[PDB]
Amino acid sequence: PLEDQEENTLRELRLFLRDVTKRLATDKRFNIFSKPVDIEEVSDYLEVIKEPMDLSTVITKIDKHNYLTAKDFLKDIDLICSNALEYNPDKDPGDKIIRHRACTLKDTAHAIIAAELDPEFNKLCEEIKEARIKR
Amino acid sequence: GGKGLGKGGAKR
Repeated sequence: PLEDQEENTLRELRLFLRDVTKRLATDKRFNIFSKPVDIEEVSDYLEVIKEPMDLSTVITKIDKHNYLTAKDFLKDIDLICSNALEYNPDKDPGDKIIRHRACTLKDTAHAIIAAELDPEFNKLCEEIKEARIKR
Repeated sequence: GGKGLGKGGAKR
């Protein structure tokens, strides 16, 4: 009963997170982040990057109910950006474009959340997370 | 940062 009301809120959160992710993934600038890095082409990617992340994996994690707060989701967005900056050199413009897109993907995600997510709803999500940890 | 070979060019 308590659990069922929690479950409605979390469903509303996932709908929102899916909507945000759809907007990021359909933006052409972020196409390179919409699928895992091809570790066969980018043969040194796993040597350098210990936790790969991308928007299709984020979508999977939403559907698996891994995110109980927007901040949990934003941590994975942040990881996408952090990975891109750790991996891509900063000398040629073709590399710089990827780093620029990574930082812009991060800023966009945070800006959409800050602009659109209801702060009271966010706090309720955080309470549901905390409740489940402690029950 | 920038530790990897890169996504472009001949060696990736």
